Amino acid sequence: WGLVFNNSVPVQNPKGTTSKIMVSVWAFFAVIFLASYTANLAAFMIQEEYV
Amino acid sequence: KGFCIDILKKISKSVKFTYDLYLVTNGKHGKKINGTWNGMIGEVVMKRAYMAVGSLTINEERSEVVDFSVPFIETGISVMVSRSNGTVSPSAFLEPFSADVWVMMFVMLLIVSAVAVFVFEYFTIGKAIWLLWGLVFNNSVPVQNPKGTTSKIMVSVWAFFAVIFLASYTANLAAFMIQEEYVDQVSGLSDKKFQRPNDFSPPFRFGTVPNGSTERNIRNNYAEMHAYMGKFNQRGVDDALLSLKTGKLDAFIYDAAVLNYMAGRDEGCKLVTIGSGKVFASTGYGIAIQKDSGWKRQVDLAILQLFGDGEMEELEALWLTGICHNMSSQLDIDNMAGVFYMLGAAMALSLITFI
Amino acid sequence: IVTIHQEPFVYVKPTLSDGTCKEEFTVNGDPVKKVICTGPNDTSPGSPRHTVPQCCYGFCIDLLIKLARTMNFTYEVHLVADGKFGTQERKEWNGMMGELLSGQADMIVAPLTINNERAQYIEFSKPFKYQGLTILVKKELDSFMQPFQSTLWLLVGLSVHVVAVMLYLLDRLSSAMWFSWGVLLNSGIGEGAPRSFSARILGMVWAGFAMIIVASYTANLAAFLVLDRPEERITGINDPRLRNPSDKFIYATVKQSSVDIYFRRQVELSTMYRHMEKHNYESAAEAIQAVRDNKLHAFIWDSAVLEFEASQKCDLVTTGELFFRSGFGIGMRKDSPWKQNVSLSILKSHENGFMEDLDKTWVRYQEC
Amino acid sequence: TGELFFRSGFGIGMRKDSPWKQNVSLSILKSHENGFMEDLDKTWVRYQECDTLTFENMAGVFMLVAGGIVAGIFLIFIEIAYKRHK
Amino acid sequence: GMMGELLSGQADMIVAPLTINNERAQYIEFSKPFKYQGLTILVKKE
Amino acid sequence: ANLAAFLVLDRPEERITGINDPRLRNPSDKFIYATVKQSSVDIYFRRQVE
Ligand SMILES: CN[C@]1(c2ccccc2Cl)CCCCC1=O
Ligand SMILES: *[C@@H]1O[C@H](CO)[C@@H](O)[C@H](O)[C@H]1NC(C)=O
Ligand SMILES: *[C@@H]1O[C@H](CO)[C@@H](O)[C@H](O)[C@H]1NC(C)=O
Repeated sequence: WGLVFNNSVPVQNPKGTTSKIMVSVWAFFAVIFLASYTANLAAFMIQEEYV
Repeated sequence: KGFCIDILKKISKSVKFTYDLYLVTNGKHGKKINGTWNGMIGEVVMKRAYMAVGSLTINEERSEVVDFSVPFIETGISVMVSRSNGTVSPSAFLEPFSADVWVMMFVMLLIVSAVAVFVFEYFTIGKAIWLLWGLVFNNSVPVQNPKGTTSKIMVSVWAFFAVIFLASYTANLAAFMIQEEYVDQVSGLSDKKFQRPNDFSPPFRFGTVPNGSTERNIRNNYAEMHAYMGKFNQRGVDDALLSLKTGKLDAFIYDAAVLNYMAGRDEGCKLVTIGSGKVFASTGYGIAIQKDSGWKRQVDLAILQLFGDGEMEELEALWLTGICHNMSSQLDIDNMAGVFYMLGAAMALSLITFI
Repeated sequence: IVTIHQEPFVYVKPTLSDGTCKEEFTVNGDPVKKVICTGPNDTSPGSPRHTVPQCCYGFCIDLLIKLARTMNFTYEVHLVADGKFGTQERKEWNGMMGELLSGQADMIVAPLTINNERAQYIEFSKPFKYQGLTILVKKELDSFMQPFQSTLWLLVGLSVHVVAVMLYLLDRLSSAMWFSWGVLLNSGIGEGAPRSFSARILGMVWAGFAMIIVASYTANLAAFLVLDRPEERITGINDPRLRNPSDKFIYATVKQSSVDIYFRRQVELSTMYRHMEKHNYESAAEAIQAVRDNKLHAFIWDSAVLEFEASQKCDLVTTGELFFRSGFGIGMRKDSPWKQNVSLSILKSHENGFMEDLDKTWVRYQEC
Repeated sequence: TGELFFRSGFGIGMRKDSPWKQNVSLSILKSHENGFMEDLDKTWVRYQECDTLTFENMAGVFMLVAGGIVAGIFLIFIEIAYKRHK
Repeated sequence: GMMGELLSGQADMIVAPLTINNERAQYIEFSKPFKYQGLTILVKKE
Repeated sequence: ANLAAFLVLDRPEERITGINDPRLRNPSDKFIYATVKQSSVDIYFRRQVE
């Protein structure tokens, strides 16, 4: 959950260079999802439905 | 029937006379073929028809043989090429707005790094700079240079300010991305590319249609342009528009009114005109009259009276108003080439500094 | 009473073998059973058909029941095989207007537009539902990477690989690539840059690239999302495509209706009708079915039912200015003594909001 | 803003039944033929031409952090004094 | 006004920026136009 | 998102849609007309009763 949101104090649970691929791809997916959510919110903020 | 038919009907209503419209026997418009004109000009100089109505562009050669009338619609020479799809300018790395904001952020980073170094003293400068960069760009977690907690307030508030600045930058970029200027690679006949396509780029065609006043004007103005366009002599109007839509024809250099009408039709969404009001050889479609009996004054006065009233404006709105006139955002590699250029320049600067 | 088979106002439903069918209950409850109507089996599809009694409730049945209760008169609802509304002969009237002229029905309680000729021949009293004419057109979600494409993805991958390998080429290893991959998208590693001679400068340079690229991606996808398709393709009669007929576009309207009278009223609109007089349809249901399959570009001059059809279909959009402002009325014979009574009854019903209640209970039920 | 409801062309008015009307008409047509009027317009209008983030959204945070730096250093000094006197 | 300068006799040409209407063409001819423009309304920017 | 929405709030400049604008066509106390005196504008306005 640390990589999905604003960075916090991390834990060095992985031990080795062969386990960083999973956390790296998870972080990439999380940041892509966060960027998409922010862009969707920005697009919806200018909607004319609100009255 | 048509716009000219409506104009003739209005003239007949204003001035009572008898008319008998006759289709053109040979040719389409005037052309000095071995000293003999053809089309409407050839008919009017032969006393077959005293009045000529149609797409007769007013020029010195035409006015020399047959007198003209007051124009009612402004036309000229225009270019309508839209095959190329140009995205926004690559200003993502450095947009025109907030030009000094980057320098202000840099000097603020330097100031806060100096303050952190000073309070730590009471490799430190490099550590403070790295911490500031990590807090600003949020690319990676920076190493906490300070050891105490009292000084952490300054770094926390600076990181919050950097986050706010980054959010403002993202919002400004999003606001700028919605612009639909669509600056195409079009400059007009004054550009050297259109004047000499062979010298500039062999994959280019003028596409000027011969047998017309515009073709004669282009040939008189520039012989090289006429020679280049002679290899791409299109036939008709609908065929040329279809060729341009399919991409076979590079551009259309016909009349401004015809180009505007074509762009305003169904097959004009991807074939818009130049978009500039000023056009080359700004003239009109004046009625050609021999003026032997002095009847040009009456028709000129009638045209002026019609133009003074709102009938001409509403008629033009009904007829000379196309569709899909003037965000259609598109993505291109040239749009994102700016960040690549900035990265390359930064890498070159870093390599120079290291060496 | 002569009624037209307009589905939004008069639905068509054949009766069972018992001579009557029970209407399904609504949310409010206590449904009103429609009276027996001797309508054509298939509205005479080019061949004669038996006048089998059918149940037709629709929308006008409640209005007719209210009028009958107020005036205390018996009624006999029946349809017409021709199905025409009414127009000039070819010196008489055809369809519902022809039936009224022939004396078959002394009154007509059905959705019918009013024009100059119809108002001259018969009186519509006061309209109950106002509707301005409008056009309907059959209306005709991004990539996972937005501005970047396959070529752009390959280019950015090559660039990031090149900078990653150059990092450890200038530093000197294998850990540099892992560090770059970790710091490309948030995350982070405990090693960091060496910051000996020029590593700090390279790290600072390669720290804002990710923010810039994600901001550009978000901006591009937001711009793509706000690229809404144009709905108002035709701005009523003011649109040049509508004003000037074209071979590609097809204009469809209900035949033998007030549309022909309205078009013939204006001389300047003659080219709008004469050039497009062979594309008319005798029934609105056939035109709706044809336009459902995108065979017809657009439909006009049936707004009071076109809006309901668009709401039910949820696919066809409705645009265009309300150039022709009028309302549906109830028709009576010439010098009919009941005209004043029905006018007073309909005005009283409209005053208390009964028409609004019926609208909100039937038309507003299907919202899409 | 607004559409052009009167497309009027500035003309060269002369005396009634002037014998120089043909010459001036030919000259004004030749002016459009070679683009002299277009050249003059491009020389004049283009030369006399002219045209969101600023310090309002940028200098505010800098001023706030500059003001808060004094409070932070004062708090640090107070904490140091308290620790020394503890 | 200015139109009287081309009829009283103090001048022979009226060469200046002047819109063409249906009244000035009654007796004196303006030949052909050299610059087309459309009448537009201008307001202060917000 | 709210900052982006605020930044794309362009100032409305097309207050008057030409001579066809009902606000400008209909005279009002707040609105004040202006034109060049003794010019073609007066002739054009007085040419038609509209
Ligand atoms: C992670 N960084 C971003 C971010 C996303 C969401 C919230 C805050 C931030 Cl800061 C990524 C999306 C573009 C803007 C940006 O800086
Ligand atoms: C113009 O048309 C005439 C006949 O209409 C034809 O003989 C002549 O070759 C044409 N000229 C060009 C340049 O196409
Ligand atoms: C650019 O425009 C052309 C024609 O206007 C079109 O064929 C092409 O798909 C467009 N490209 C993009 C990326 O929108």
